[PDB]
Amino acid sequence: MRSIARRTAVGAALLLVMPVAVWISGWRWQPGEQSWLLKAAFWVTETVTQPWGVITHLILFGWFLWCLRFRIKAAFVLFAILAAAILVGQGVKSWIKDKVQEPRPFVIWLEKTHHIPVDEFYTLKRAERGNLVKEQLAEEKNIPQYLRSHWQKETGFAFPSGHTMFAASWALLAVGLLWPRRRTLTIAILLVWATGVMGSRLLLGMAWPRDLVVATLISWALVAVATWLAQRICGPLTP
Ligand SMILES: CC(C)=CCC/C(C)=C/CC/C(C)=C/COP(=O)(O)OP(=O)(O)O
Repeated sequence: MRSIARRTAVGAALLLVMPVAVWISGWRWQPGEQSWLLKAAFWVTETVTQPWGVITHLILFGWFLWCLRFRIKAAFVLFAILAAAILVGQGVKSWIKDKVQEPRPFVIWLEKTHHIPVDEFYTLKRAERGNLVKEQLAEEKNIPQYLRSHWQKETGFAFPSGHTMFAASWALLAVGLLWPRRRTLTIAILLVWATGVMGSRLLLGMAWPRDLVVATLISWALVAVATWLAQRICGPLTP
């Protein structure tokens, strides 16, 4: 267990760099940003937002099980563990957002520009908030249609970062399960991919580094258990 906590903590440290840096800078999101960088950021984000959220979890689990090389009986358990891992992560994210009631960077701008209180905006039904955001943004035209539609779709609170929990958890599961087999390429790729998603969430005016630094911390604490259980129940990572 001691190892799982250190291993994943090293990977957590590497992901934490990006939001800690974006935090210290005191960077504040602005609209109609670098068009080429926003399309690139959004597509990175598209690897994690549903339905592609399930596809990625599956593709990743498929590659994970393939590396770990478990039996049919163990494979089943490895899926149940990882599925639970990513599902507890998103379940934590919700029973926090609703309690902290933090607004999103696009919402603060959209409601400040339409001189509508952000607190009264969040008083509304998530359905009618999406109805409002579709109608208010249609007046902007400066914002691209891919992002404009993604905004209506999302709405809701910002603290902590859901995408950066899915993505951070998978890069952390890579250090927690594929580092004893020493599969560096996967660990490195998944770290960069998760970091890009964390980057993408700031770039599209959706989250604060506060959400990312806390979301990485939760993903770590959850993965450090999930990978421990996976070792005890499924079997050793190493033969
Ligand atoms: C197979 C399996 C169990 C898959 C799990 C996939 C899953 C539940 C993905 C979450 C995708 C999503 C729509 C998040 C919203 O995050 P957010 O807007 O609340 O957070 P953020 O924008 O601040 O990052």
